Amino acid sequence: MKTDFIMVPTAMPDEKMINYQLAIDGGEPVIPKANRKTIFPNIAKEDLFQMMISVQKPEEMVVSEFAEKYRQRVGAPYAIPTASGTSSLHLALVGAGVKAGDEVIVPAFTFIATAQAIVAAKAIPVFADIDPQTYCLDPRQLDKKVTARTKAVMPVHVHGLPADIDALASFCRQHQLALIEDASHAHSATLHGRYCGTFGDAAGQSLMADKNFPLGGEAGIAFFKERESYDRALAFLEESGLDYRMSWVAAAFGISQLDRLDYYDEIRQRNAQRLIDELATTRLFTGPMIPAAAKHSFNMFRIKINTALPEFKDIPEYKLKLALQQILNEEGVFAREWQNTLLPFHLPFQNKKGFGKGYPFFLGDSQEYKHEHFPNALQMLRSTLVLCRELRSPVEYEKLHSYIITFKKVDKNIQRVAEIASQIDDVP
Amino acid sequence: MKTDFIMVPTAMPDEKMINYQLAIDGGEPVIPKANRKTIFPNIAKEDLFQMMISVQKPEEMVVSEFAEKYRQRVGAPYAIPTASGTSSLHLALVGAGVKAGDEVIVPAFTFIATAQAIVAAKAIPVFADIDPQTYCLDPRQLDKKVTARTKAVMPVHVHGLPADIDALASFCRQHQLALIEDASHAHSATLHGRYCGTFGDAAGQSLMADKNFPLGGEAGIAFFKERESYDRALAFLEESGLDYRMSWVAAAFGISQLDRLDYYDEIRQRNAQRLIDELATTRLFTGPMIPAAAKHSFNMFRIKINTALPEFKDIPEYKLKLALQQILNEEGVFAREWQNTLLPFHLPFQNKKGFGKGYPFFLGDSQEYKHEHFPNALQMLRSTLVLCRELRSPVEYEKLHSYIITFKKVDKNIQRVAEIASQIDDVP
Amino acid sequence: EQLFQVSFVLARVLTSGIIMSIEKNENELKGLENILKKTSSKQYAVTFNSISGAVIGSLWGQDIVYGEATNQQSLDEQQEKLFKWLGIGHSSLLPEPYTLHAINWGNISNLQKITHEEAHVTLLDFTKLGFGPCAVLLTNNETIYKKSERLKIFGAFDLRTMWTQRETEKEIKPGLQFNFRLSPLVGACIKMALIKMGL
Amino acid sequence: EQLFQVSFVLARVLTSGIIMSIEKNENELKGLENILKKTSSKQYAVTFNSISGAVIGSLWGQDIVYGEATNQQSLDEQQEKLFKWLGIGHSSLLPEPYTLHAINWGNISNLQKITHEEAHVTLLDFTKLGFGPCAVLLTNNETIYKKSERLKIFGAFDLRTKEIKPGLQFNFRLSPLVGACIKMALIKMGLN
Ligand SMILES: Cc1ncc(COP(=O)(O)O)c(CN[C@@H](CCC(=O)O)C(=O)O)c1O
Ligand SMILES: Cc1ncc(COP(=O)(O)O)c(CN[C@@H](CCC(=O)O)C(=O)O)c1O
Repeated sequence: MKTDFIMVPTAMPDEKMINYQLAIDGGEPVIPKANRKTIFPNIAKEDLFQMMISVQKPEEMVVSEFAEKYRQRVGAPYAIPTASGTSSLHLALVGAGVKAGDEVIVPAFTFIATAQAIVAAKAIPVFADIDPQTYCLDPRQLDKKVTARTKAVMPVHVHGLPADIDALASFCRQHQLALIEDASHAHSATLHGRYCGTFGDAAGQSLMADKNFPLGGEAGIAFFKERESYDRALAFLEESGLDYRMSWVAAAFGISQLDRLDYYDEIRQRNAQRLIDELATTRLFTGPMIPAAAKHSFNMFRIKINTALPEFKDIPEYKLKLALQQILNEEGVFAREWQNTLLPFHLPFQNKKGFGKGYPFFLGDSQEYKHEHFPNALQMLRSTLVLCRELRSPVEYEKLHSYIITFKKVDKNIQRVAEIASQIDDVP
Repeated sequence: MKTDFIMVPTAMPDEKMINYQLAIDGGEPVIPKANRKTIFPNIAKEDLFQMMISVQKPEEMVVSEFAEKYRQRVGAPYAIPTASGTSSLHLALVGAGVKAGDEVIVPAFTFIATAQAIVAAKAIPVFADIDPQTYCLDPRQLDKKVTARTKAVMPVHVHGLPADIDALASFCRQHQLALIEDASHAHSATLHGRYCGTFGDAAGQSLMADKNFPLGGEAGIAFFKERESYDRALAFLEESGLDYRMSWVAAAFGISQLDRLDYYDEIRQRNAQRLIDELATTRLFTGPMIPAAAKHSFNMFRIKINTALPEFKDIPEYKLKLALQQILNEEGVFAREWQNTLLPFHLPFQNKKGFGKGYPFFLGDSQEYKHEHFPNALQMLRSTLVLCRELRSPVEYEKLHSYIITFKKVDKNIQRVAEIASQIDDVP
Repeated sequence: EQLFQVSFVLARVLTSGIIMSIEKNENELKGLENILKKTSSKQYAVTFNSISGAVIGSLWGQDIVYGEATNQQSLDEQQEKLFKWLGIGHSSLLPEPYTLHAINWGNISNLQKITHEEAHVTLLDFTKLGFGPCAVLLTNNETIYKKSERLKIFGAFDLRTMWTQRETEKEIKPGLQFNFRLSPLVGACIKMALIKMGL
Repeated sequence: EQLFQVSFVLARVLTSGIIMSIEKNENELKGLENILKKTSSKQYAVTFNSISGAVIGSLWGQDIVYGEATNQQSLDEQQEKLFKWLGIGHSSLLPEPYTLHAINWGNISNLQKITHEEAHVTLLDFTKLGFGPCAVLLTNNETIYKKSERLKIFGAFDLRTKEIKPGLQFNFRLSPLVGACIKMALIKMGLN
């Protein structure tokens, strides 16, 4: 049979490997090549059996069963299950009262789908810079972006860290704006013990198979605070003629996965917290900042490089990033970038075609976006590393400690990092 | 959904718990109540899918597929799949040429099935003492046990440790005796790099769901060195009218499990080896001895209590055993006896009913055994404890380390062990 | 239809993780017994992983052991061999030891009529259902029940003793024993087959 | 053995672990497309997780965008509503933008006769097979193909690494598990 089962267990890494030669310079890697696969999602016998249960029921029952079960967990008053996160964000925006020609303030750093949902709602994305520590929509930059045309603010709980709901909701009440969460990374993430997705007037959430809480392929869910918004969303589906329905196959995988989510979440939480604590003792690395009130879901784990170390004098930050990416990858830790370009500079928001002929961008005053407008976002991109599947997967202790050894090993070789970074060619 | 899925992960135990109060005296246990379940077998998605493959095939083809596949791994030239390990040993004995009235030399310490297979073959078990370190059939005896009626010697690879094949085979050649292995715990156990079950003229092996390599319920397999012995076993089945056939359902589970055996085996080997090393540092406990040529399967992990420590002066060994059993159980380590009585003193070999009217026992001598004859086996029973499920399951590091801390905790409280042991009431 | 139902049961039991005959909370075999007791109106049931086991249980349960005789008029070639292996002779003047019914997919539905009979020992063979060798002994005779369980290694009384720490049957002495314990997975498949076919 | 066949495929794909549309080594969607390309005589196929996706692809692929018009004389209420949402008017002077076939268990076996037309764009709606919303666009027009893929976030263009410009985009990516069921149905019902 074709299976993804990993036949080689991760051996406990020797702590002496902190003292080893770097793998980029012909040394032994911390993680052997045979131990570099991580399986995700965690597909268990329960998931297979669940399919045999759900296949016997009407497809609509399976979908509504899932929607109801997950809604009760999240604690949202109302929920609509959808075919995708993107569509759930569309319905969230419309339900909350976003209309054609309205402006929606959204972070410049997020996945394209966040902004494409705004355009689908026939609204104009107004891109804003992010906080340099949380990486979420900066609330301090909302007064600059608000116009008479603004109707909503759309924070993204990016990486799995809650955005600053307290400050954003305060701003929204003052300016009579709707608040729409994108909780696509923030499954099980909490602020003041309440789940992301219940704070805004509405919220969308990807339930794709690459998320901490995965459904069986493509899926999403929209949450609504008030019945009014839920009704308006359903009304829109009736009037628009869009079919945004979830598959029972996807839903069924969700039903079984949801029974084990708390277990997997606990492993994720302990693992990521240990890594943070360990990275804190290094000179070179710092794990993601987490406010006291927040619980991070750790869909992605973003590490700050200390580019201001004296060894790195006169070395561009982006070279340090590239060098560390190469070095870490050779050790077996796949530190890649999640999002290389800010959304204003993706083709759809350069050409601004939309539905065709510039609709709905031409409903409001245009904006020439420049790199100077997003310093914090750009600073992040050139001074940070991201682990995705490493810590999304609830890995075993041996693997977690392998990560720890890797970062500590590299931290012992800061001088050598500087030399490698120096010799990287200029990239215009 | 009815599932055995454990919802609470094992947390890393605090090293300070070595200093904690014993759980039997109201202290916090090393292993919380919620972390005491152990999954076995390791049932995965592959196993469920394998059933859906095998259900479409003729049942006899599935059984044959399994037998063939497992035979090639083991490297036995011929194999017969059976309903049970007990039946496999019966066919192994008959195939190797054991006849009605013959005597078979067998350890007094093994599971009832071993001797009960002998009686099935219409032979008389001749019980012998064990080596005090390997716990296997003692080769130093035998001379005093051999008789004109003696036809075979039946070593058990008990716990998963290989018996002294070199010594026993040498004895078998001198006296023209057959060698029949009971390899029912010795899945993947090797001596000189060769799997248990290839050494004897024949061999039986349990494939029950509680063995390191589990089939889907009750199952077994007999191995034969020569075609003569294989044919004789097949002939006996035809002549006897016994239906000892394997279920395809049990076989199917075997087919899938066999693809993952090496992985689970590796974890077992490392876990067991670490615990041996850790127990070596302790004053009170010692892990199982392993000859240099042998590789233990670690189906069971028998631990030697040092009952000769000064604190235990004038305390019967069985009280030390019972006390440590209670003490460990309260910490969350389910140390227990596997056998309490040697086979000679089980009811079947006291009444000697057999097939009825004392057949086949009345063919041989009186065969009256006393405890004086088995000093090593009785000493073992008085001064050891066994882990079964704990280390049969390929447990995660957190669980392994919980075991280590438990033993180190108890080891730091030897004086309390003595006090508790002394308070236990007298028994036979 | 059939392949799905078999797959479902196996998936269900595998998911539960309870696949050992000797496990606590194993309830598949108990369920199989109950249905067959209900259908037959017999007080006692004993499951086996082989027809041979049910035969031996029926014989030894009536003290038809080595050196004894019974009526072998109705035996096929296989059982005739088994009786010989056990050392049991033939006499036309003696009663038959049991009534045996081979159950298959042809007659599964008519199990009510088959098993509701005057026979004091009924042996049902389920091997031809194609889930693996399986047989069930049904009787009102408590002594046949007890001895049939006793001849199984880790039978009912060994299980009771290994959980309560007290001999559940001292008077019922074991001699030779076998592993005729049935796989829960096999029993579950047979239980489902019964439920889906009327009985 | 419908319940078994569906269960087996789901079990097969779950066992492989390849349940993401965007994963490398995802073969179910290609297999589905290849079958439908053979059954029809069409060079290009695009898979969607909604009939809405196939409709928009056909329209935008022929530059029928906001402000434009086409022939809506054969649309049901739902698609009329979608066209209106896209900002597309009506004219009987123009040809129809596509030909739509709803595939169900009743007519799945006769897909070869259904997909052999003189249609510029063939939309196959598989939603009523009961595996989830699913539609496939079939065409010989490469521009329709390319624009239909570009319209999808993480479409063909995004996966395999300033040509065909994306505007508004949607997640119309189909779940492999759903695709695998439809593929199996097509094979089982005699479409090679
Ligand atoms: C922040 C954000 N918003 C919206 C969406 C849209 O959800 P869909 O279900 O795809 O429609 C995504 C998905 N983008 C990536 C995120 C993956 C990850 O970070 O693990 C994706 O789905 O591949 C997202 O990351
Ligand atoms: C020494 C020995 N020989 C043969 C057998 C085969 O008997 P079957 O049950 O017919 O396969 C067993 C299994 N006896 C125990 C072993 C328990 C264990 O070590 O995990 C049992 O299967 O419960 C055994 O322990």
